[PDB]
Amino acid sequence: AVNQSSSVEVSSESYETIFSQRIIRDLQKELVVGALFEELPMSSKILTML
Amino acid sequence: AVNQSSSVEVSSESYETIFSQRIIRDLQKELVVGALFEELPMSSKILTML
Repeated sequence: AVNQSSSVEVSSESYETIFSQRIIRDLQKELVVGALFEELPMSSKILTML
Repeated sequence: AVNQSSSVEVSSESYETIFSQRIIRDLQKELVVGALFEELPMSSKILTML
């Protein structure tokens, strides 16, 4: 961390730096089939019609 | 020259001409990368994030 290069004063070891807890986000698919098709509510397990 | 032609007799030596004290140049370049992306300020040698 503070190494590479540590010369000539304080060398110390490694973890000697502030870290950031913030996240970021890359790519995504845009959702085009999960919200485009009509919902049919039903109270059973199978629905039948002629 | 300055010694030719003597008008009519009396003439002066070389380096008798007044000039302009200022500095200038015809062109510079084009420059754009230094004012494009944001700056990220950082006190430490390095920074980590998840």
